[PDB]
Amino acid sequence: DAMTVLTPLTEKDYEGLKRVLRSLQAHKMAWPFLEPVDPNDAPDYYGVIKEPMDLATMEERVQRRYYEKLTEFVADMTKIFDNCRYYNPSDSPFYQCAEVLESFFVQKLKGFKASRS
Ligand SMILES: Cn1ncc(Nc2ccc(CN)cc2)c(Cl)c1=O
Ligand SMILES: [Ca+2]
Repeated sequence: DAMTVLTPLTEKDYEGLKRVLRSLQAHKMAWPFLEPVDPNDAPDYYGVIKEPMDLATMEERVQRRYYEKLTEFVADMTKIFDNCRYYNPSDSPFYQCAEVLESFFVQKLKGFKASRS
């Protein structure tokens, strides 16, 4: 909505962002996304995926107050899942993790936006 696009993230907001990030990191199906993709696990991953992203990179950015608006936090998180569904076929375990964990992220994001008032 309006707040998501326009309102700068505060320290109070960042407590909520850390909580969302921690809940995804704790999720059983987040295991493929905790750390940057290992090129030795994924042939030509870094020649195919132009903007890699992972939850540890996101954790560093949250710690550093990298994000000015919620939209940018959402865009990084969306990269994790969109990258995975582009690189992997739809029957891959990685792809299935992206489906589950994105739906979880959307639930938690909705709770974050509601409590932002
Ligand atoms: C193509 N590809 N390859 C790997 C991967 N995640 C991952 C993370 C940790 C381990 C254990 N080292 C193994 C796999 C993802 Cl998400 C992906 O899209
Ligand atoms: Ca995308």
